[PDB]
Amino acid sequence: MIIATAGHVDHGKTTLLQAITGVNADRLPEEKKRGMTIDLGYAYWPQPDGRVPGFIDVPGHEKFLSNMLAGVGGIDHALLVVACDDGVMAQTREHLAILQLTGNPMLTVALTKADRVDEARVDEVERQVKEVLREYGFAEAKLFITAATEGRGMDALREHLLQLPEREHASQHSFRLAIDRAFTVKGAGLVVTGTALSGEVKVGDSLWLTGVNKPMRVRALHAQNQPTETANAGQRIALNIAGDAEKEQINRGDWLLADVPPEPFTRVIVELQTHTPLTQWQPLHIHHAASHVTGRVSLLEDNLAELVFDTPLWLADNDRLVLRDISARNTLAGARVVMLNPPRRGKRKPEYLQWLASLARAQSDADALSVHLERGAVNLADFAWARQLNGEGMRELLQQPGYIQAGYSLLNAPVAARWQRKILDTLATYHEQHRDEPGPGRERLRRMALPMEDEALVLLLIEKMRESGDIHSHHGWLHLPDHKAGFSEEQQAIWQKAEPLFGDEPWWVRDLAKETGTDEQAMRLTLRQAAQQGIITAIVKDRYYRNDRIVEFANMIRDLDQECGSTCAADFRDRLGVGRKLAIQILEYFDRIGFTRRRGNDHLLRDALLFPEK
Amino acid sequence: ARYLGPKLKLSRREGTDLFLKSGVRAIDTKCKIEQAPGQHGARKPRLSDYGVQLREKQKVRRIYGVLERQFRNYYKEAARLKGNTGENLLALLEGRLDNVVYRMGFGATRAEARQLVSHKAIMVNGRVVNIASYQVSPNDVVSIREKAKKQSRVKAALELAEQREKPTWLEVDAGKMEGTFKRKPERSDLSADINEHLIVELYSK
RNA sequence: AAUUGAAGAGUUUGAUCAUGGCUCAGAUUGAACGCUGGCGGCAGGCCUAACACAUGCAAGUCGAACGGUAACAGGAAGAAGCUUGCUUCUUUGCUGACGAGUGGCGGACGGGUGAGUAAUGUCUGGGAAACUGCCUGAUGGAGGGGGAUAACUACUGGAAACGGUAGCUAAUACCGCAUAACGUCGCAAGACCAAAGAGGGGGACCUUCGGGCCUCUUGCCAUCGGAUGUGCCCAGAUGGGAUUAGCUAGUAGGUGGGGUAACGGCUCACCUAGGCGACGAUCCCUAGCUGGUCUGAGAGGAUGACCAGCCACACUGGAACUGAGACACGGUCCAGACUCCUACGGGAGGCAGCAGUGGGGAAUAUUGCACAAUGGGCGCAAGCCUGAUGCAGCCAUGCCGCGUGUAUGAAGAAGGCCUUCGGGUUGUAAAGUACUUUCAGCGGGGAGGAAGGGAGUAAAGUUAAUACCUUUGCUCAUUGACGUUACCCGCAGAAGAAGCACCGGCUAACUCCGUGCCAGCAGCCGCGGUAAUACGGAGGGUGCAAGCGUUAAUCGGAAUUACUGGG
RNA sequence: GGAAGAUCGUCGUCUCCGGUGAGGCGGCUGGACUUCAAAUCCAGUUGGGGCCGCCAGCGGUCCCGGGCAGGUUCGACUCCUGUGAUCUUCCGCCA
Ligand SMILES: Nc1nc2c(ncn2[C@@H]2O[C@H](COP(=O)(O)OP(=O)(O)NP(=O)(O)O)[C@@H](O)[C@H]2O)c(=O)[nH]1
Ligand SMILES: [Mg+2]
Repeated sequence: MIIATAGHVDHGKTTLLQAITGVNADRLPEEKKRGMTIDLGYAYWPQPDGRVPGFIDVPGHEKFLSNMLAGVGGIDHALLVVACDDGVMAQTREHLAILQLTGNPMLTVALTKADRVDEARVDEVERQVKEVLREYGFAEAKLFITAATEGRGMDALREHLLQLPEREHASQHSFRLAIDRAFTVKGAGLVVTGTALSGEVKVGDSLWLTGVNKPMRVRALHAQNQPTETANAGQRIALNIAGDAEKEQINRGDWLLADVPPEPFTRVIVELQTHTPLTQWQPLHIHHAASHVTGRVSLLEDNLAELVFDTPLWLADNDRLVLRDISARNTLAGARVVMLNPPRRGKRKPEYLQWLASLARAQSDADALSVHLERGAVNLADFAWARQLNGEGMRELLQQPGYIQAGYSLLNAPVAARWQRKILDTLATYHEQHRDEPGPGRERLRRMALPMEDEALVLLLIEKMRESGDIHSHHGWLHLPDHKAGFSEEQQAIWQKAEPLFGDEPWWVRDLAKETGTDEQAMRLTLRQAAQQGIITAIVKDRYYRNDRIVEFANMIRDLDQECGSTCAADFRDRLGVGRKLAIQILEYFDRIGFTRRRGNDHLLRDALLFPEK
Repeated sequence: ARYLGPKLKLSRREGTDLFLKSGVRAIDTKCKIEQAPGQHGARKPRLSDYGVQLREKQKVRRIYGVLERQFRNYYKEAARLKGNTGENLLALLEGRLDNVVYRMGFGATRAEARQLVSHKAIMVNGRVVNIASYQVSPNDVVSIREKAKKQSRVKAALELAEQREKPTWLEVDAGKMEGTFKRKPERSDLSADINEHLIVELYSK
């Protein structure tokens, strides 16, 4: 129940705070010194009842209003002061429009200066307030007429403070904290105080400070002048933290948050809500909770917009914010973050309807989640950062049927199979380049399909194809079951006329490679694939023999152990007279096959199947 | 800690059969070992004295697969030892438990020996241990844990060990793949091809 | 067995060899910056401002010293509600216990800093003219009295701080008396000096019925020792500067007095005029010293963080007393400055202790836990206290260990790079096949640190006593902050894990593209002027590896201050 | 954060400028340009984005541009009232 008071200067805001408490908001020395709200002052009223209400006095200055925009973050209920003396004012209407754009859940009207002026003036200010409340659509409000000098309003207000529901938020979110006021008490640590927009933190927690980009242990925390071991979001949180970082490095608008941020983004898609129509590509002040910014807006078809900061800044999805004119004064429109890094070329016709599908069709993070998985890989860290997912929230994607989950992005099974089918047709085209092959190798395929796409997602998708049984593989080559190795003609047109000739007698490659005119490396395809047929062998790459010579060379080699009792080379020469060169080459041939072993003078033959069984 | 990289390229930078990996083959050589250690390995640099001695020290440190710092530690302690520095150095360098696991024959590679010792499979003097860098004690038995038994690879490497000839200074009964180290080998009983003194003067700067 | 141990290069010129510096390859660090980062063990973690410090903690403890009951709980008489033996409340130190007060001891140890200090120090090796509480050995004493007072009570001051007036009381508090030599003085003879009791049990035996009595325990006094520690002295050793050569008057001795626990110009009076020194006095500058640490082959050189000892210091300048022990880090008093409160009269405080903040800076930790263990103060003891310590948290800061997978695998793919376009190359690399699950995760099992001590026990000793007390065994239970410990057994899948520098030569490792003495590289000699093996990028290779690289400082190379070891 | 200020052409700097912006200088590019540096003159220094079609963070096309706007005025780089950012200085920096 933080409850901020708001309104124009000298409506008695601080006076109201003394009325309820007799204690004050003003903490900065200059305001003490000058008797004013130079800057946002905070006050808290700890109680035996155990609530501490949070009072926030804010400047009515338009010039200081950008600071008020820093202070309207995290309000649970709002009390807009209106003085019976001065009455309703256009600035009051401005503060109401600003809180309406912030989507502040509820508000209370409190008339002040009642005794100071005659009752007819009281009724006038009453009527003017009753007119003004109807404009922004908030309905219930408890108007209180009182003089603080009289105390008339105390009882009805005190009940009213307790009446307000607290705005609970879901436990499963990464913790996030907006730095506001740095000051270091001499006792232990920095203590940095800020509104916690989401998630939960406790005194033992380590938190990731951005910019310095380092974890920092929490030394202590005080929830709201109510010291405790833990701090929940939705309240200002004094948060004392260990760390090497010091206040001189710290600046307002630095972020404290649970997880290492995605890098700051100038571009952002944002929801437009407007009291009056705006215009494309113009400078304005962006105001988010505890954030004062300047940047230029751009229009994206109709009430869809992209903000372009010239100063990149971290932000996250579904953070409500108000957009004001760059010169200050006029407040013109609200905004909400919807997409944080829209792709370039976003304006082409088919796509905008689909972006509308990503956002208008889906309110829930899960529905937007499914749309993004349908679009392509969802790096869970980024999308999760936009939704501030906790691990229990991370489980929702596992709950989703049909999604192919690699180490990050899911992919829909039917849609996965669709993308597979496209890659398969390309793979069929490679199968057309050589239908004799069972198929393309895997690494060439990964490069051939979608090189930009994630290795975890792609390899897992190939595993899904293996589970389908669509990809059977042998010798490490992955192929479709259907291929019959019909024989591609690019091989065959030389192989047909060459085959009986090379068949019927061995011939060296070059000896009639010139007669065919073929290049040597060009034959280091056709001939090795003929070796894949198992017909023509190669002792050496340049010369190729038919199997039928090699089999005879084997049977004459077989005689060494039987005729000699030794595997001496000499019988190849002692029988048919075959030369030492080609014979030693046959020896390297079986050695590379692993068909025979070398030891000392002679070959061991511990495993070959060719040797006659007896 | 382990080198984690292709093996026979480091082996073929020198063109020798470094036995870093063998498996079904004793050596490949069919990978064009002596010709292309690198992009300019087709031409052979003549390599100055510091480069040849350093290159040999690199080669041997690679065949035993040790990192440079504790390698130099082996050097400095070996110099602290009495007697010939190169000799006792090489002997204690063979004292590494993984090398002993390879020479005992159960192990496809000395790196694989680091694997199997890391997996608790070894059992020395009735106690499990993991440091392959450890130097086996004289006349000390070493055994493999009975749960380590069943892997087919170990014995299949023993059939390779038989072909290797195996060192005589260590006595592996091999009837229970539990061998005993005996004593640190003398320079006379082994190698006579590698030349260890290169390393010691290479550190003598 | 106590060692085993020493390498050069580049650069002067047209070229040579010398002389000679300058530069590099090595090692090391209380390092830093940047890049990078998976885990574990062991270490270390303000060298800057002896600069300024909030808040909390670090020094208390004994009723077995005394008077008491402030608080808590029993018990006691009584209240006597009612739930008629459940509860009601007054009084009750009478018991367990204890606030505060008096008294005993601690607080002079423990820890931090190295400012000062060039000698009042520290080290080595000696010496006489000393003291030493509590521990311990021998030795004897220990009897008999008085007068006070804090606390407390009433009065009263001052904003607070802190008192003040009056009155009451005990003590192992104080002060007397007696007492005494192996004590001190005295050549001697003689003279003179000390005090405390308390606690535990207990038969007989005295009981003003408080107590007395026996016995035991422990305390007190006295004297000589022992150990220990401390003081004092001796000679040498322990930085630089001679563009510092003259220096000193209570300073050099003498007598007497004074003074110290003790020698002594330590001090005073008086006499003498000496006294120091080129073997460097005085003066100036700098500095904590040593064991030791790095480096070196060695000799040397530099250094003296952490560990250990000694000295010196505690915001600054000072001073003195109490005390066995101080001119006293959390004692006192004076002065000053710096901060804080005040009713403005007056007051208060000192992290160079453990944490912590700020500042400085290139820059270095938890306002964490426990006395569980060791150690210490008090206590008979139990226990109390301990930021010593035991630990943990944080950091790749350093050392050490491991992993980021294994084996096989040629259809040696594609891509990249290159090419003579011949083909190489990346590469068994990949894929596949067959394995593996270290550690982490998850789940179990599960040490030693824990010795003692409590209660009781039997027995012994002691004793008038089978008691008490003492000792030895035994039974019971019990003592863990660390600790979800160490360590071990399961689960599942390579699942969670490789970077950084360099590639002209010195110096290991090269091609293309881009650029064109530009932009830029650079420890040194050097490169770049349109085809750069030196710039920038790619590919490839080399070197280190959970680390990698430039800078910071010392030694080494430097035999280039040359005793070893130069002209 | 507050109290004040200056700054943010069109390659840079300047005098500025109420006349359709003008000029000077400097740095570099190209002509003059020397065995090189140097000189003094000339021409120029494409800015920013919007929108569109490619993968081409590029082209094509359009529009605006002296920080961003407005008020003024016949005419604003100019003058004037503000206002944003960076920059400069003092004060403030309380679980
Ligand atoms: N007599 C009387 N005076 C009142 C009453 N309520 C308010 N006031 C007057 O209101 C004046 C204070 O106004 P103030 O609190 O400054 O208004 P603010 O809106 O808080 N100013 P800021 O914008 O700076 O925060 C007081 O001086 C007081 O005299 C009332 O009930 N009676
Ligand atoms: Mg106010």
